[PDB]
Amino acid sequence: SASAVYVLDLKGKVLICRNYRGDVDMSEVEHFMPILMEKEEEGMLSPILAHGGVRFMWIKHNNLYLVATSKKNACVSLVFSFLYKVVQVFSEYFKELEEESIRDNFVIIYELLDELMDFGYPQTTDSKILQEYITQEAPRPPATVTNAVSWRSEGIKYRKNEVFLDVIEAVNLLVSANGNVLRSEIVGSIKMRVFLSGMPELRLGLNDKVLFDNTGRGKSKSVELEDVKFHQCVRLSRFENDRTISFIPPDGEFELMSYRLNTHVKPLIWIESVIEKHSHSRIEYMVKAKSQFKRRSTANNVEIHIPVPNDADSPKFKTTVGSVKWVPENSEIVWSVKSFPGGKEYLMRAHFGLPSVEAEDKEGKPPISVKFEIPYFTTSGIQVRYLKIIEKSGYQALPWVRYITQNGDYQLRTQ
Amino acid sequence: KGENTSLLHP
Amino acid sequence: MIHFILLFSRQGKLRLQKWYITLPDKERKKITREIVQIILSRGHRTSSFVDWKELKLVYKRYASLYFCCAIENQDNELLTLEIVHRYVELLDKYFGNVCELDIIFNFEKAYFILDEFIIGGEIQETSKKIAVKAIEDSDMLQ
Amino acid sequence: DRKGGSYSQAAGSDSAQS
Amino acid sequence: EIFELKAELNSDKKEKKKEAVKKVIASMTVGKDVSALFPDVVNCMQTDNLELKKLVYLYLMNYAKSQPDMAIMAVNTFVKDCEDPNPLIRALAVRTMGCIRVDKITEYLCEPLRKCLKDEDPYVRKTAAVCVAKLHDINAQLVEDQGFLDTLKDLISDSNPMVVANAVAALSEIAESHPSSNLLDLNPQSINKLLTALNECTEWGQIFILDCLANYMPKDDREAQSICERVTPRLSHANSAVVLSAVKVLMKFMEMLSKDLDYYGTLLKKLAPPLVTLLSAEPELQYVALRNINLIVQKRPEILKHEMKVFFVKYNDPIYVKLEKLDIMIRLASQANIAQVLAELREYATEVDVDFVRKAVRAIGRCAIKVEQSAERCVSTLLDLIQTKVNYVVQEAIVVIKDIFRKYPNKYESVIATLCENLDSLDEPEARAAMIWIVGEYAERIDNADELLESFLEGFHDKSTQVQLQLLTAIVKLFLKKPTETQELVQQVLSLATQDSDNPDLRDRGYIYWRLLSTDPVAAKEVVLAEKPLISEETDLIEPTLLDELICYIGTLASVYHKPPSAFVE
Amino acid sequence: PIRLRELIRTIRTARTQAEEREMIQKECAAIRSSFREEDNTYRCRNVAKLLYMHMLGYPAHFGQLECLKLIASQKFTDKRIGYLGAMLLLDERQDVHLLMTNCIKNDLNHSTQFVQGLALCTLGCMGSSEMCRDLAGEVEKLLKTSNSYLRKKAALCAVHVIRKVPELMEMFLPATKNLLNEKNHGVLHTSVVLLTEMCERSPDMLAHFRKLVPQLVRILKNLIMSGYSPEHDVSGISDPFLQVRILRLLRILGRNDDDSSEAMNDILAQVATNTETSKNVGNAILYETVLTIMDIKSESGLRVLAINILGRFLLNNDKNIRYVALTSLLKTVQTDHNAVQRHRSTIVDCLKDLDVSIKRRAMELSFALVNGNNIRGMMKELLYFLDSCEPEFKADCASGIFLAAEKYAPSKRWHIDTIMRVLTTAGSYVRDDAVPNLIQLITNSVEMHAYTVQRLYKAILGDYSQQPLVQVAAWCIGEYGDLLVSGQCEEEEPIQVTEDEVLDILESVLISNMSTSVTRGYALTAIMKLSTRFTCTVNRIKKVVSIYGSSIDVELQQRAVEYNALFKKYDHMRSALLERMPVME
Repeated sequence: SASAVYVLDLKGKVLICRNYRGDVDMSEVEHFMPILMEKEEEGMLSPILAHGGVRFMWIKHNNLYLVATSKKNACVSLVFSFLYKVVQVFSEYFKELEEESIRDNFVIIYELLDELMDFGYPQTTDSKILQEYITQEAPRPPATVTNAVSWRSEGIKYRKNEVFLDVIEAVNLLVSANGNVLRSEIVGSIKMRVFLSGMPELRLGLNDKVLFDNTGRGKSKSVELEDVKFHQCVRLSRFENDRTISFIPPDGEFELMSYRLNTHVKPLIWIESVIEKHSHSRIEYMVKAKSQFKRRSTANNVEIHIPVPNDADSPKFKTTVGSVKWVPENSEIVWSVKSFPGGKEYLMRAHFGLPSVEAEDKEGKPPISVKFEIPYFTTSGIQVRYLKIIEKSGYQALPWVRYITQNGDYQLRTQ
Repeated sequence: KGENTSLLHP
Repeated sequence: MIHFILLFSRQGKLRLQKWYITLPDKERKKITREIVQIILSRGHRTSSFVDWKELKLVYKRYASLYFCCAIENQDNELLTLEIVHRYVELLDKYFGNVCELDIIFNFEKAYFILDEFIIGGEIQETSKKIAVKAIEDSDMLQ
Repeated sequence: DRKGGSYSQAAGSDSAQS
Repeated sequence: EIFELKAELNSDKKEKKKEAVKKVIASMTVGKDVSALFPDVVNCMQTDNLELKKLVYLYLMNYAKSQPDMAIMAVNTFVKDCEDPNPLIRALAVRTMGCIRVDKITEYLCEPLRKCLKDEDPYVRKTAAVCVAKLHDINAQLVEDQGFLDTLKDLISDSNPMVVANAVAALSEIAESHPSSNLLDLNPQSINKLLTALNECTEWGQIFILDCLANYMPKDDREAQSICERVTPRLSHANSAVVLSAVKVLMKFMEMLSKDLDYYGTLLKKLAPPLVTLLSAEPELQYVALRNINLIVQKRPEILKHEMKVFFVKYNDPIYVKLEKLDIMIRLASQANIAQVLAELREYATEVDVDFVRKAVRAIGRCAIKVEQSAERCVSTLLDLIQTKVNYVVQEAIVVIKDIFRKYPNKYESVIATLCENLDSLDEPEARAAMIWIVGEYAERIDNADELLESFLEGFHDKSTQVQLQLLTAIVKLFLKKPTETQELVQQVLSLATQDSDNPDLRDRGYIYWRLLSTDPVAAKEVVLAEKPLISEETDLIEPTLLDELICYIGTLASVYHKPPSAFVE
Repeated sequence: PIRLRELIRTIRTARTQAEEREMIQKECAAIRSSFREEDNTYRCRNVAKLLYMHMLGYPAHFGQLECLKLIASQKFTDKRIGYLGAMLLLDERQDVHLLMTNCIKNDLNHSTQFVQGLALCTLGCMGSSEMCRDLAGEVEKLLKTSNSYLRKKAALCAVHVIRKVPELMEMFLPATKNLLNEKNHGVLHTSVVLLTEMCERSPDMLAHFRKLVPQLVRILKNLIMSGYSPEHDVSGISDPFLQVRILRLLRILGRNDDDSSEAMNDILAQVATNTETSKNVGNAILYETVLTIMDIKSESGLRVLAINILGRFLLNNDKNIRYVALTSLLKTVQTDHNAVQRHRSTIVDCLKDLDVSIKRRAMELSFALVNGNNIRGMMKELLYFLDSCEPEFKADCASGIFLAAEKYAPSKRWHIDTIMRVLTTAGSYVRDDAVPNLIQLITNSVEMHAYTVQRLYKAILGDYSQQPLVQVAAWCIGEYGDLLVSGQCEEEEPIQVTEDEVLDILESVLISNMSTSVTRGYALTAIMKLSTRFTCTVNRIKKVVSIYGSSIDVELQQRAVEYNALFKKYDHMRSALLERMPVME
């Protein structure tokens, strides 16, 4: 129940404002900046502000804060969802999200803001559907918005029918300083770029553990996805009935399903790091990286970030494989490895100086995070079984998909 | 700008 | 004696700082932030005098960048303003059409001029030409 | 070629489950 | 400038009129008061190009309350535009008519609203439904006179699922401000019809469709079972708000469900994965998810009982999320994951955030107090933190030890010796008073209690009222227990707190202590040094009446703040 | 070695705070790498970059040894950079300036007049309690030299050493003797400042420094006569700083003697009328002269002239002039108090001014001008100002009103009524420290208790969120329950107090969430004392005390346990220790 959706800037100036109900004065935005400054300086800053009887709930963008004022007991989750949809629409329409496009795309920005939400209740949020009625370079609105299918425009024709899938894995490991992993969860991400003719009804089929158990084949390798979040095109009733994933793919790239299940296996990359930091004399980084993944998979662009001292200077890196560089901007040693074959072992021996004068305040111990990304390797073992592409006209589709394994929240707690 | 102006303008 | 002198811009950025009282770095930063907030949250008819922490905080900015001082409650108030005006005039004469741009880049020259003019919070040279000549002679030494 | 694993063709349905 | 703009806008060339409109729009966005030129832009309003009509409508909406008198020259234009064949033009006109906050303009807009209420175009129907709600909010009496309630009710039972969702949202908004008289509630048939269009509604329409069921109260288990079965598929929605709305609807419907049947168990099992998925959302929604979990944790704590690993605060987590993580861990803390909670708290005590460190110390103390099986582990962790030589950590450990001693002091004599010499020079009032109270109540395992209190008696007359009272109580307790080594100390304390002490409460306490000492020192042992009863811990659970009301208000402002909806709105 | 201008441009090119911090860290990494190699060629650029980063808000702890190394260097630019670093990032609490004493001593005897001057300026700016002890001998040597450019630096260093070490002033007495004849204005100003500092430090040198009063008067007269000069003449005022210093010395000298005041009386009279106050310098000189006249035993004519000057300046529309006039009036409150009453209307009008400093000065003048006859009249004005005062001035106004009532209260009943009104209207502005003072004042007065008790009961039932007012009401109830309700042992006629409303109010305050643990203790003490003070409601507070003995607060729990033990085991001895506390000033 947002009262006025406005876009701020880094200097407190409102780049664009669009009131939806008018129950909140437009002058309340001026007090948002002092309130945010006071909250930040006292540690009480939150995404949802409160200027007396009006709450300023907004998120932080790349360069401006999309603060949406409200007065009644409006849904905070609804406001956040509307802000996220607006950000996604802006990203789809404008390749950059900064002040350069706010002051240059006002003619289309105002129209998009007016069409997106009326009276604080959003009605249209599909970028592809919205691009057929509001353009910066007007006909009647498309029937897709009025029709039930609001995520697949009818009449789309292509020379070929090729759909590219992307099974992107997110290996997140929360390893404590004691050497044990606390939070080790893998979140799947099935992002497909559907490019077909017409409005095909894709029938996604995978080797799900529940599906295998229901069919009676609960004995082979099946992915045990604890949480499965289907897209808007995916029919919730069909999935709830008999695990049938049937939905109409959209035109372009979109996220169909987002699996998320816990992982009880050993980490793909094991980092054994030591800190022989002398008392204001020197420091040693005996960091060893052990690859527990399969030898047939190579972790391309492996970047194990080792947090070095903030005031360390004149550092020396004695590694074996991969270039090691220290970035003073990040205050850490980036153990960058181009190709990391499975089962390999890279040993590094850091050595950096330290000023004689001790630091005035503590700096903390940021966790060490690795940036391993091994393509063609599915840690969860989930494999796509079938993709039922059915069209009324009748055509031979050529679906495609690739499996990519990377590191998500794979941080290692320091000592 | 407002910074290139003289402090006293003498 | 002047407890501290802080030359802050209208946006809140400080282009000069010279405190004659040994204070902690965090405490000094907090005091500077409070002074900037008080000066930035004051009108143009506030008399250019603020009694903050029992200190006659005199603010008199002749341009976008403002000026601040911390004089104890034992001397006249117009003396601080006269000293600030004299220092501004001396800096303008030494530099030549002094603006905000020259202050940031020439902060070392401004600090040297302040040191040669006021030491320990008290005045060191009452005249405006003797100090300029001394500064020029020191600069010409190499 | 493509970084992150070469794209592989997908089936149409579970042919072994009828 | 202004004259040139007016001349350009009052010309017969469309190329100059469009440029003038764009300049006026940019000036308003740049922060220029262009309301003085509202009458000039009124003439250049009825234009064939749709690009300039939208700008004119936006300027009129933004310049309607400022110049209500000059807005009377737009009713005819709105009426003419409300019948255009293009659905977009009609929708824009309907939106602009409801967006104008003019008392003399909404009266004449009832006819266009009634005409567009039964529009065949779904976009026109949605625009009319939005305009009806806007007019009702602006003027409830005008909306009631126009009889838009009957038209709005029939919208839900018609085609166009997006339009149906919009009409339902408008009806809910109208009833929200209504006094509950003539409610728009429907029987089970209406609920079934809404559920049938729930699977066909858009992402935004799902919230509108699920919010209607938040007000209806099921009366039978079969109806509740069907509602739970139909809302179960909503837990697999990509939209974060849709999942939260479905969870809130399921929680509301569970109040009428029977725990004997298997439906309650299935609902509980199918809700934990949804909470786990919501916990991995954006940082902005992380606080909302944490607040929802806390609100539902106090009602159904058996759903997220085994969800403890996901509650660990991440290194890059925000302060608002890191603080909520500690509260979630404390609420879900138990003997099963006591070691994990202690390990997480120990790691959280090595950070640099003073507020974060204090929150971690408070969470550790709450976990130690709630679970007596980990009291020894909590005491060891507090001792290690105190030995860590951290001022804030030392104060937090002292406070935790003082709180634990009052609750579990039967076997707390093994930590008094360690706390006897633990850097007592700290001047924190919350730590010095706690240490003084611990010394006074635990003046048995420390052989130098009188010597330690000597340092705190140097400035007892100017330390603090609470600190002075605690010091006086400790001195009185020491005199009652050991009056041989504190015979002169008690007299000195009485002299300092009764003669040189001007505090009213402190002076009264000192006088009472002196009277008790001079009347019967033996009776002071049974009066002052008596066995106090069990201390009632402050329960963090909300009241059942507020929890039931907070259950229906899920995902709103009343849920994040954990306050009633009428205690925060104005 | 990046230049200072390049670093400044790079810093200015950063827009976001994160980007600026990243650039600062990138520059600091290169600076630290250069410093760790013992670089001596581009050390000045690195020092300048480190100083710029520190001024912008970045740590500069690692750049401490480099400044010390550059201080003991030979290059002029390197020495200047080291001195600037020591002055900026070096302080008494740094702990790294101990090694700088040797460098200062080595540079103190340097033949160059710039290195020695820079070292002296650095020592004066960052003087420590131990550096001056080992540098006092060298400071006195430079003070006896004939260098005009170094005489001012030596005087400033001596003044700084005396301020840091008050016991070192004995070594400066034989060095500053016969130094008032310096032709240079700067040397004379430094000597005057040093003499004023010595006089203000200890009074032993006042007699020795009072013999030079005729010399100071002659110097001031010569400066006034020489109204034209190329140097030191600003806005038509010749040596405004020198004139201010002379006026301050004259005010600080002879403040308790007749000969000193009479000697400078002619100079003060001449300067009080022969000075042009059109510019700010003239106004400052006039204010200094008025302050000196008010602070010294001058003639009646001088006081009249000062009063007229203050009255004329009070009507000036300038905010600075009004503030100066208010400060002068406040300073001359005790002295010439009868003549200060003529500006009562101006003081009242200054309270309504739109200047925070002007309003504060007017409020202070009104508070200091309250006498034993205008207290009743000024009470209404003070109450009106407190009612319509700023949020940060309501507490100060209430404190001033309370102090005025406690000092020169016309009567106990009037003072009690004013205190009650202030407590009821102050709300969350009355300081908690004034609660003990109010309690002591109430206890001292033993003639008006029934009316005060009734007023407290009336003002406590309506609201209870005021911590100071709530505590005052609880203390009043605990001290005068026997007078608040009279003959309330059993059921009687309907009166304001029924012997049950007080107990309910105390229980609500104890259980109310608007308690800071201080008012709850006062309420518990009042309830405990009401067991003997009140006998109608007996055996009822004992249950509450027993229930309140399990409170979360340790002190509150102990108090509740003690009260329950006293009620359950010392019922006959409960009244043996409930006597009224003694009343003292």
